[PDB]
Amino acid sequence: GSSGSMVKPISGFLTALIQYPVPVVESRADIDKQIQQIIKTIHSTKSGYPGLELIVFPEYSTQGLNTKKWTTEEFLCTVPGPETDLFAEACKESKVYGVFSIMEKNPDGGEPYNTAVIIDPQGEMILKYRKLNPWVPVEPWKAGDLGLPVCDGPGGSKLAVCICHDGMFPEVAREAAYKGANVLIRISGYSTQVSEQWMLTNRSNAWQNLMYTLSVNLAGYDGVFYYFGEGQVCNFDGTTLVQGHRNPWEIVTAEVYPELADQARLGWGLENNIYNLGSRGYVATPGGVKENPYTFVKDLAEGKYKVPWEDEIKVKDGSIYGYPV
Amino acid sequence: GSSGSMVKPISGFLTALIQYPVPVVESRADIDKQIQQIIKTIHSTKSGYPGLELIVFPEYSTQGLNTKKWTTEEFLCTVPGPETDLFAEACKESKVYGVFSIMEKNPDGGEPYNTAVIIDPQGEMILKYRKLNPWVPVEPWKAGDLGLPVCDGPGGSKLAVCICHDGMFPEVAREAAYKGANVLIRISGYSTQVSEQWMLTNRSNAWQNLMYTLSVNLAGYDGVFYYFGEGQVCNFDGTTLVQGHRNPWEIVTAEVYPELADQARLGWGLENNIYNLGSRGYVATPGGVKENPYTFVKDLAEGKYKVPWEDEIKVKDGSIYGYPV
Amino acid sequence: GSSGSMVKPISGFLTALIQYPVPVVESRADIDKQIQQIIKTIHSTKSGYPGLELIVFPEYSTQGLNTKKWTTEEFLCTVPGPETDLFAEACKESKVYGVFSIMEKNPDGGEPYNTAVIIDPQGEMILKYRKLNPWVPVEPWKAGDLGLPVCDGPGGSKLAVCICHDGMFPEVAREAAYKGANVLIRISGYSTQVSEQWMLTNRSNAWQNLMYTLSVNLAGYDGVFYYFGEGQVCNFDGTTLVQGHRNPWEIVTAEVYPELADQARLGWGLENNIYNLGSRGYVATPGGVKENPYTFVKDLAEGKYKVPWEDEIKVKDGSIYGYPVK
Amino acid sequence: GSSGSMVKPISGFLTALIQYPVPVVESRADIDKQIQQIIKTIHSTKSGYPGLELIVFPEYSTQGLNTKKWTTEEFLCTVPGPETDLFAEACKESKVYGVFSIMEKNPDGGEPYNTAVIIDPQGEMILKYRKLNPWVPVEPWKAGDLGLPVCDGPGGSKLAVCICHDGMFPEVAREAAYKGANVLIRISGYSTQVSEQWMLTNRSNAWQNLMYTLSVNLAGYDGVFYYFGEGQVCNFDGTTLVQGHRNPWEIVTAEVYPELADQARLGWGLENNIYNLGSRGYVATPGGVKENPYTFVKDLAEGKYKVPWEDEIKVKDGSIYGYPV
Amino acid sequence: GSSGSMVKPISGFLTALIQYPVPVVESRADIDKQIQQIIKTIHSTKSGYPGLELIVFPEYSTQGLNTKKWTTEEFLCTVPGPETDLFAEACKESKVYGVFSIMEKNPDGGEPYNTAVIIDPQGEMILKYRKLNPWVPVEPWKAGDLGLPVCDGPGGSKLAVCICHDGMFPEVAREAAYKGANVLIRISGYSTQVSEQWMLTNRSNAWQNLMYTLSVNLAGYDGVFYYFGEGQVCNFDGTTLVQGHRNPWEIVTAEVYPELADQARLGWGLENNIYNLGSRGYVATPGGVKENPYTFVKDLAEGKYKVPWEDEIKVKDGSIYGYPVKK
Amino acid sequence: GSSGSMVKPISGFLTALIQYPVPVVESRADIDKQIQQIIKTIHSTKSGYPGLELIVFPEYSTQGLNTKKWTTEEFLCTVPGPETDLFAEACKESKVYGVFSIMEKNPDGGEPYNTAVIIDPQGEMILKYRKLNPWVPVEPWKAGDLGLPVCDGPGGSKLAVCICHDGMFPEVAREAAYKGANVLIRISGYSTQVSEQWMLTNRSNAWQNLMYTLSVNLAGYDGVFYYFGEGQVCNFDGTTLVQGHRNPWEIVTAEVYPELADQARLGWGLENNIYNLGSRGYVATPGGVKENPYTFVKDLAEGKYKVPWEDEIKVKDGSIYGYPVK
Ligand code: NA
Ligand code: NA
Ligand code: NA
Ligand code: NA
Ligand code: NA
Ligand code: NA
Ligand code: NA
Ligand code: NA
Ligand code: NA
Ligand code: NA
Ligand code: NA
Ligand code: NA
Ligand code: NA
Ligand code: NA
Ligand code: NA
Repeated sequence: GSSGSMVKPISGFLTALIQYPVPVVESRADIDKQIQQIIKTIHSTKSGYPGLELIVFPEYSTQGLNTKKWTTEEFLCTVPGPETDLFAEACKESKVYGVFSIMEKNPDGGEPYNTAVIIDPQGEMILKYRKLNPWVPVEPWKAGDLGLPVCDGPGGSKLAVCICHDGMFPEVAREAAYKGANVLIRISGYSTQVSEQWMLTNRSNAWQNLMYTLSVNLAGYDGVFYYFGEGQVCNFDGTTLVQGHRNPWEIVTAEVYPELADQARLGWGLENNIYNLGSRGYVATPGGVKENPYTFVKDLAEGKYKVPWEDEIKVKDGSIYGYPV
Repeated sequence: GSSGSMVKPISGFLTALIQYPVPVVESRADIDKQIQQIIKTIHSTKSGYPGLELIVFPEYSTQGLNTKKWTTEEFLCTVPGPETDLFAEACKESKVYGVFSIMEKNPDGGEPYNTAVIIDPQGEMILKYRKLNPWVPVEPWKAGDLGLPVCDGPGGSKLAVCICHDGMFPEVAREAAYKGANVLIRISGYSTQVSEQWMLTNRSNAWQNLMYTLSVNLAGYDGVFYYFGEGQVCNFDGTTLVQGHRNPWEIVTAEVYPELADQARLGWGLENNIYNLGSRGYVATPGGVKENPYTFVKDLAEGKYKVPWEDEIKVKDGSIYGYPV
Repeated sequence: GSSGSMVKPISGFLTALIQYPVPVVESRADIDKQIQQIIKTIHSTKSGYPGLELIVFPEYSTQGLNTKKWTTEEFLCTVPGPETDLFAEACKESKVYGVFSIMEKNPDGGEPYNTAVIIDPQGEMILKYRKLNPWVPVEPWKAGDLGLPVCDGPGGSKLAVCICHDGMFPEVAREAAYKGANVLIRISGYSTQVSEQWMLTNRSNAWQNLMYTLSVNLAGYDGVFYYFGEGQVCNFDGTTLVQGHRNPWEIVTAEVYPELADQARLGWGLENNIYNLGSRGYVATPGGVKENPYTFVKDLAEGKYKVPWEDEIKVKDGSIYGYPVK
Repeated sequence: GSSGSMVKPISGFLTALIQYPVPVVESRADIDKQIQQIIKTIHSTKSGYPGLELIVFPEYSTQGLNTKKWTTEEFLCTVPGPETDLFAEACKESKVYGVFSIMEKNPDGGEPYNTAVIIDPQGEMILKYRKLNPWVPVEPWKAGDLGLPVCDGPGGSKLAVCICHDGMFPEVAREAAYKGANVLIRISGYSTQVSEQWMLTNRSNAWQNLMYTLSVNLAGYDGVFYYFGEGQVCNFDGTTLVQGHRNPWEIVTAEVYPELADQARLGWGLENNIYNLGSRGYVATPGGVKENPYTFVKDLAEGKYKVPWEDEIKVKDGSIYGYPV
Repeated sequence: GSSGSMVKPISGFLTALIQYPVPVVESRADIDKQIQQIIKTIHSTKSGYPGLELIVFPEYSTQGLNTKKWTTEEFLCTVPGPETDLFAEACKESKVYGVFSIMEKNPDGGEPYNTAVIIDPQGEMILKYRKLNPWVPVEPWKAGDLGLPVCDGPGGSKLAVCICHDGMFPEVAREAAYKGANVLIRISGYSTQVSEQWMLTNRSNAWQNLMYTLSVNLAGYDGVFYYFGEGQVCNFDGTTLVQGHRNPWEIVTAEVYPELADQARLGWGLENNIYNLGSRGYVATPGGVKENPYTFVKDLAEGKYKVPWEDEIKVKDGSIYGYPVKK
Repeated sequence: GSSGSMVKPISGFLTALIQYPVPVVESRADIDKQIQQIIKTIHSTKSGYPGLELIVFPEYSTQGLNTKKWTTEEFLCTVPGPETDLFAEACKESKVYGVFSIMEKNPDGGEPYNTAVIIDPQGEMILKYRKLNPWVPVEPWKAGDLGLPVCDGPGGSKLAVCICHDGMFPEVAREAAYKGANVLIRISGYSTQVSEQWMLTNRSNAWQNLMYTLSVNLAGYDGVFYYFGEGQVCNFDGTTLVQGHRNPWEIVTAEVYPELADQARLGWGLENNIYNLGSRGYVATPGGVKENPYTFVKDLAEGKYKVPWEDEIKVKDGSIYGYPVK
C-alpha cells in the first residue's frame, strides 16, 4: 500500500477511515441525526477524495453507547431496514462501498445483536456480520451466529469485517483470511484502555495472515469514556502505512493493493504462515503433516473450550456493571 | 515485570536471554566446542547475576545451521543423550533452569526433529518439545509430534517453549496459555528477514493470552545469513519491558512476576480474552455461547485445513533450496 | 503495573487520570460550574470503571488560570471548605480516593497558596499539600510551608502529591520516596512549552526512587496557552506503561502494584539508589560512608543555596508578567 | 548543540565519545596494552576529526573488570602516575582534552578508588575525581572523598565528570551544575541491565540543570556481561542530539555550545530550575523563600540520611558477590 | 535551538507557531471574524510569552477553504489592503513579527494568488510571497510570480516563507537558503494525506541547507478534510526540537539561534552541502568544478522541464475536482 | 514494497543490501582479498535467498579508505578492468544484478574518480557512474563527469546509482527520477557523523520523487572512523520498509515493486511533485506555468552557482586534512 493521493490507483483502491465523533444519544431523534451526519460525511468525503471507493465508519456511529437505553426497542433497528436503506442510497449516489454499524433487533425476539454491514456502489448490501465476541461484561449483545463472512470489494479486494473486541482474537483475523479475505476491516468503539493493544493487534492480524488491515475507532468523550480514534492501515507484512491520532473527525486515507497480498500468499516460501498452519513440515513429509497438534483447537471445535483455571475466574456475568444475572 | 537487578525478586524470578553467536559448525568436534561454550556461559552468567533462575539459549546454539550437513548422523543427537547430560550437570552446578536447542535423531530412522528442552536446577529434564512448525522450505525437520507441553518453572511460573517460526502462529501462543503457561519462551535462529515481525509477534503473543513472553534469537553472521538477536521480554499486557539490539553476546535480563499474569486471568473483565474465546457473549447468554464460529478451527481439528487458493500456491516442497522431491 | 482492565486487581489498584479541559473562569459562578463538572466526572468515571479506586484531577481544574483574577477573594477558597466538602461527599458516594486542586486563601492574610488534597472513600481529607515550587515568574503563589506529606492509599500504596513545576525538581520526587511514598501523583496545569520534559521527568522521578508515577495535566486552550494533557503512568523502573495524547477529556487508566516497588526497595542490590544515596561504598566501608559529599545539599539545608552566577540572572521577580515588584 | 562536522565550531567545541571495547585483562601486560590502544585512539580520532577538542573514554577502559584481580597491587595505579603521564603526553601531542579512567591505589593502604581525570591540550591534569557512588554490591571501591570538582574546558565549557552509577543520582548532576559546570561528562562501564535508564538519566540530568550531558559506556562482551555503549549527547533542554548503538568502537561526535546553556541559566524565567530550587515563590516573597522544605536534604547534610524501611533492606554488604564481611 | 522559555534569548529569538483552527467561511463577515480572531491571538500569545518576537499563522487562516467561493470577489483581498493593515496594527501594538495568509485578487484581472506576508514590529510589510506551487488539481491559484524573497527578521534571522505544497519541493528550501535565509517558515493548510511527509520534509529542508525550519498547519475538521496541525521546529542539522500534535489551538514555541546556522555555513567542511552543490570536488580541482551535471536543472532553467512519461500522466487539469478545462 | 521472503515476487524483485565490513587495506594484496570476499558474498547470499536479483555492496568495499594510499597507482583500478571482470563473472554465475564500488584511475593521468557500476545477470556492465559530489575536504576524488545515468534492472525497475555524499543533495535524487529511475541505489562509506541524516535523506529522496530508495553503508571500525551500516529500503511515499542496525555483515532484504511507483507517477493528482515541479498552477494556467522561478537553478545551469556568503567560507581546500593547496 501507500499513504496515497485522492485518485483511484491503477492497482487497488483508495479508502477513507472516519474517526467519527462518539455520539451522545438520548432518543430515536438523536439516532436520526447521526444517520444524517453519517450520510453527509459520505458525500463530503467523496467530494474531497474523488477516487474514494471504500469509506469506513466505526462501531456505534449510528446509535452511540447509551448503556441505559441501548437494548430498548427505541434504540434498535432491523438489518436491513429503513436506516440501512438511507445508507445504501448515499453509497449509490456517491458510488462508494460503505461500512456501517447497527445494533440489531433480534428477529426471533431474543437478545439483540451488534451488527456491521457493507453496502456496494449500487446500494446493495453485500455483507452482514454479527459481532462474534461482545465486549463482556459491559456489552449486552448476543454472540453472533453468522460466522465471519467475506465479500468482493473494490480493486480486487476480498473484504471481511470484524467489530472492536473481535480484533483481539487472532482466530478472527485467521478466519477472515481462511475464508479468502485479503483486507480485514475492523470497526470499533473502544475506550482508551486498549489504545496500545489496538495498534499492536492491527499489525499482528495483518502479518500473521498476509492480509491488509483497515481499522478505525470512534473518537472523543461521551461523558463516560474517551474513545481513541487511531485509524490505522497496515500492509500485509504488518507494517503500519498510515496512523491517525485521537481527534474527533480525523480522516485516515490510504491506497491498498490487494493483488500484492494475494501474490505473497501464492508466492512466499519462508513465512507463508496462512498455508503452513495446516500443512506442517512439508520438506520432511511431502504434502505436509495435516493432523492438528493444538488441544485448544480440538476443544473449541467441539464447543468445549475450557481453560484450566476457569472455576476461579471472578467475572462471568454482567453484575459488575449492574446487569441482572 | 521490570528491567530488574541481579537478585531473585520477592514475587517472581530473574531471567537471562543469551544472544548467542551463530555457530559455524563443520564437524562433531565443533558441536563439542559449542557445548563447552554454552556451559561456560551458564556458569559465567550465574556469576554475574547471582539471583538468576532461568537462562535461555537460542535455537541452533548447539549445532549451527550447516545446511549441507545438518541431517547427517554426525550432526544429530539423542534427547536425552550425552550432550543434554552435560547441559544438565551445568544447570545442577549453577542451580538454574536452562533452555537448550538440540537437533534430534528420529528414533525410528525417519526425518530428524528440531527439539528444545528445559532442565531444572536439580539437573532433571522437565520439558521436551519438538518444533511443530519447521521453517519451510529451508528446514528439513519433521513436524513435531509431542504437542506443546508445559512444566513448572521458577517463581510460580508455568513455562512453555516454542521454537522460532512457531511464534508466528498465534495458535502456538494460544495453546501454551490454554495448557496453563503464564510464560512462553521462544528460542530462535531467524535471519534478518523477519526482524520487525519478531518483535511484533512477541508482543501480540503476550497480550492475546495475558502471558509473559521471553524470546531470544542467535546473533551474528554465519557466512550466509545475519541473525538478529533482539532478545525481548514482554509484559502480560504486551508492553515490551526489555529489548536487545543485534550484537553477538548481548544478554537481556528481566524480573518476571508470573502471579500477576495469573491474577489478570482470574480478575480481568474487559479483555479477558483467553477466557472469552470459548464462552462468547455471556451477558446475553448465561455461561456464554460455546459453539465454534470458526470454519478454520473445525477444518484444522478434522485434519483438513485447506486454504481456498491452495492449488495455486507455488512453493510446496524444498526444491527451491535443492531438497529432492 | 499494567494497562489494566476495569476491575480492582488482586495486587494493587486501578487509577484514572483525567485530562480535564482547562477551565475559562470569569466569576465564582464559573468555579461552581467546574466543581459540578468534576463531581459529575467522579461518578461517571466510577460507572465506567467499577474497580476504580483513585481518580486524579489536574492542577487548576477547580478555578482555572484567570491571571487577572486568580488571587482575588472571589477566586480563592479555604482548605478544607465547602468546595472540598462537595468533593468529599462525591468520593464517599462513589467510594474512591480523589485528588483535587484548590487555590487557597492564606489563613494569616498573606499571599495565597496553590494546594492539592487527597480525600479517601469515607470522605475524609487524608492529605493536604501546598505547592513548594510555584511556576515563577507567571505564578503569584506563596511557596508551600507544609513540606511534602505522604498518606496511606488504596492497594497498599503510600501516596504523595506534587504539583506541576514541582515535578521538574528531582528533590521533590526524592523527598516523596524518602518519606515512604511508593506512588507519586503529579497534578499539573502546564502549557505546551514543557511537553517533552513532562514525560521525561515523570520517568526519571520514577526510576531514581523505585517509585510509580501517576501524572496528569489539563488539556485544551484557554485563550492564552494550550495545555497538553499527556496523562502518564510509569513503572517503578521508569518504563512508561500508559500515555495519553493532548485531547481534552482523555482518560488514562492503569493497574498499579505498590508492593512490587516496596519489594524492589527491599530486595535490589545493584541500582538500589534510594538507599545508596546516603550510604556510599558499603563494600569498602561496612554500613556505608554517611558524610554528605554535595555542597548544594549543605547550602540548601542551611537556607543559603546560591548558584555562582546568581548576580547575573535577569528574571528575579514577576515584572515581566506585570506583577508589581514588592 | 548539533550532530556537527569535523571542525572546531565558531561557538563551542567538538567532542568524540569512544564506545571503547570492554577489555579482558589478566595481567599488568594487558593494562599496558589498553594504554597503548587508548593512546592510538587519541591520535587516530584527531586525524579523522581535525577540529576535535574533547575525547572521552569509558570507565574501566584502562584496566577492565577482572573482578578476581581488580584490587590487587598489580591491577592498581597511582594518580598521577606513569600511566596518566602517557595519556598526558598523547593529549599534548594531539592537542586535545582527554578523559580517562584509572583504578587508583589508596595512598594510606586502605581500599582503592575508582578515579577519573581530565587532562588538557598542554598535558596538564586539570581535574581528578573519585567515584562518589560505587556500584554496590558488585564494586569494591571506596566511596570518593574529593567531592565533585569542576574545571575549565574547551569552547567556554566548565566541565565536570562523574562515573557510571553516579549518573543515576540526580544529586550528582545537580552538584556539578551548582559548582558551575555547563557540561557533565559521564564515563561508564555498565552492563545491559540499565540500558534504558542510562538514556533516561542522561536526558534528565541535562534538562534539570540546563546543562549539556556527554556520556559513554564500554561496549562488547567480557565473558560475563555485555556492556551497551550507547554514547549520548543531550542538549541543555534534555533533547538527545546524537545516540550511539551497542557496538564496540562506535564513535559518537557532536558540536556543543556551552554559552547557550549559560545564557539559558541567565535568561530563562519559567523553568529556570537550577535557580528556582533554592529561591521559591519569588513573586509572592521578594528574593524567594530560602528555607529548605526537604527532610532528606537536612538528613543527608547532617550525615544521617536513613530511609524509613532501612532495617528491612536485604542487600547491605558484598556477600552476594562473595566479598567477605 | 531549544524548547525554550517565555523570554527573548540572549542569542536568537522566540517563536510561536499557531495550529489555528481551520475556518469554515461562508461570507465576507466570516473573513472579518477570522481577522478579529487572528488579532486577538497575537495579543493573547504575546501576553503569555512576553519575549515572543515571531508569531506564525497557517495558510488559509484568514479565508478558509470554501472551494465553492474562494475565487469570488467577496472572498479575495488586495495585498496590502485593509486586512493586512489590521494585522500590521496588531503586530505594531504587540511588538512582534507576524506571518499571515491572504488569498489575493490579481491586480491585472487574471487568476488570483495565494499569498503570504511578513509584517515587522513597526507594522511594516517586509515580505510578500505568492505561492509558487499551488496544490493542484484541488487549488485554483495562479502560480506565483515574485520568486522566493527573503527579509531581515528578529535575532539576526534572515527569513523566507513558503506555503504548504511548496515545502515538498526541495528546490524551494534550496532557493530560500541560496537567497540568504537561515530560517524557512512554512505556513500550511494540508489535509491528513501528507501528515508523515510534512514532518519528513521539514527535517530534510533544514538539513540539506543548514537552515532552521519553522512550520505550522491548520488543525481540525472543516466538513471535508481534517487538517493535521503538527507545528514543527527543526534545528539546522535536521533534528526536530519541538513537535505539535493534531489539536486545534496547540501553540508550538521554541528558541531559534540563527547565528549557529550562519556559523555552520561558514565553518563546516564535511557536509557543507549548500556550498558544495555548485563547487564540486574542490580537493581535486581548486575552486571546485562549476559546470552543471543535472539535466533537470538545465531543462527547468530553460522553461522546458518535461518528465519522460509526461504524455501518460492522467491528471493534468482540474476536471477531477469539477474545475472547467480552459483553452 | 514489503519486508519480503526469499523468492522472486510476482510484481517486482528481491534485493539484498550488504552492510559490508569496512576493509583495512594496506596493499594491493588486501584489495585482492576484498575482491574474493565480495565474490564469496555474492554466491553465499544467492544460496540463502534463491529469488535474489539485486545485490548491493557499499562504497569502498573493494579498496577501503586508506587515506594515505588511496590515490596511489597500487590502490586504483581501470573501469572496466580485471577486477570488474571478476565481479561480472560472479554476477553471471549467480544470475544476479550487482552494484560495486571501484576507485578508478583517471585515463588522462589526472585525479582519480570514485566510481560505481551495475553488472547484469549476463555479466555485462550496464551502468557506470562517477561520484558527482566527493566528500570534501576529506576526499581527493575528481568531481564526476558522466552525469547521473540510468539503466534497466530486474522486475521492471529503472535503476540509478549514487554514492554516499551524493544522496545529501536533493538534486541527485531529482535527476535520477527525471532521467526515468524508479529505484535509486545509494552505496556509501560514511562515518557516524551523519547517521540520522542518512535515514532522513533516504526517506526524502524517495518521497519527493515517487521513487524507491535502496541504500547501504559499510559497517564497523577501520581504526579511524566507525561506519554505521544502516541498510535501508524506503517505499515510494517515503515510508521506511526495512532498516538495518550498525553491525558488520547485516543483510537487509526487501521486495520492491517498481510498477507501483510508475503508477503513482502516472496517476497521482495531489502530490505528483516530480511532474508539478516544472508545470506550476495548471488549474489557473492550462498546461502549467513553465518559467523557472528559482535563481539557484538559473545560476547552477549557467555554471555560476555562488552562495552570497561564499567569500567568508573557511573550508575551501583540503589543507585541514593535510592535502597540499594549489
Ligand atoms: Na460528493
Ligand atoms: Na491520511
Ligand atoms: Na477448568
Ligand atoms: Na507449519
Ligand atoms: Na501431533
Ligand atoms: Na510468582
Ligand atoms: Na490462535
Ligand atoms: Na552531522
Ligand atoms: Na536526573
Ligand atoms: Na518478512
Ligand atoms: Na601504495
Ligand atoms: Na577507467
Ligand atoms: Na532484512
Ligand atoms: Na547546464
Ligand atoms: Na559552465
